[PDB]
Amino acid sequence: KGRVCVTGGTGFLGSWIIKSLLENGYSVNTTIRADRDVSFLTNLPGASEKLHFFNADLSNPDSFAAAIEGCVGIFHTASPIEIVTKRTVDGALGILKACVNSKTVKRFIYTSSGSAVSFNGKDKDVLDESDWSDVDLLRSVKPFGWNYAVSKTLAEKAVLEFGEQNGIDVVTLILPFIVGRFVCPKLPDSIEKALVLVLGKKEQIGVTRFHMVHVDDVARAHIYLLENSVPGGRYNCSPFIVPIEEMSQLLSAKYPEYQILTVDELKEIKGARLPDLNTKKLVDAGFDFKYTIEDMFDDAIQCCKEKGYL
Repeated sequence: KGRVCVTGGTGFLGSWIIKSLLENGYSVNTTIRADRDVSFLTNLPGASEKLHFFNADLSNPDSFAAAIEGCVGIFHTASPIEIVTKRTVDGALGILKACVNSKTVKRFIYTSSGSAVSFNGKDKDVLDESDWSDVDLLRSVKPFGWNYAVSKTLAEKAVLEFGEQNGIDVVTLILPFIVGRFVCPKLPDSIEKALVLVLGKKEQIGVTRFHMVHVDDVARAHIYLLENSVPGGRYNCSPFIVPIEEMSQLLSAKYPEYQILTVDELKEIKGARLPDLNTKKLVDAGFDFKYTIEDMFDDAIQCCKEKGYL
């Protein structure tokens, strides 16, 4: 169905997207972050004939020339981590600049984050694509995770602006906690946090209401937006909003083998109640989510058990 260039190939999301692309008939070009061993990628079905690796540096557009040559799509899932701002903007724009005047790329999809919309200074429990985090507020108030939030906010804004000024069909996906099975060598942070009730202790509880999405639905959304000419722009991809209390009820019933804090034990639990990132825009565009909240937790749990994290 064509060749797609995926950055951050060895990362949790990037590697899953490569797996998905290969399963769906696409060929894949990928750039990765140095740490050695990409066996978990080269062993993926179809990789020995359709997966190709390329050296590149996020800040040098020309270093991406070969990697995007002949590609129908570019999925930019990688990030670098006045000087910090430069590294952030340069890393987000590097491969996008390389895409200028491409004779084949039909869609450039940038991976964003809920951190780019959740720190807006207002107490709104439901957000949409018009909402943005306040960088000035983040830098002055400095809430937990402000550095990452500033990075994501500035990067997404730069991508949208550059795309508009250079006629590139850009789509950005605002992603919440991404959870599911994984093929990468380390336990993804988002999964470790999402499984706090079965993997961690009460002392590790921070977030008490999670916006979430199944990793395979994220891969499916990328392919959908690449194949369907719906409007470019921002799209929340966050079908679930899960209070930790509901999380407890679900996990306690489905996994009685684990010692899980009960709703009663969670009473008056203090923490961050994240906003629901309304995903109506993406659904209105025709995309259909395939997985349920139960599927998401089960895939993550079974994968963790298989790999020794549970």
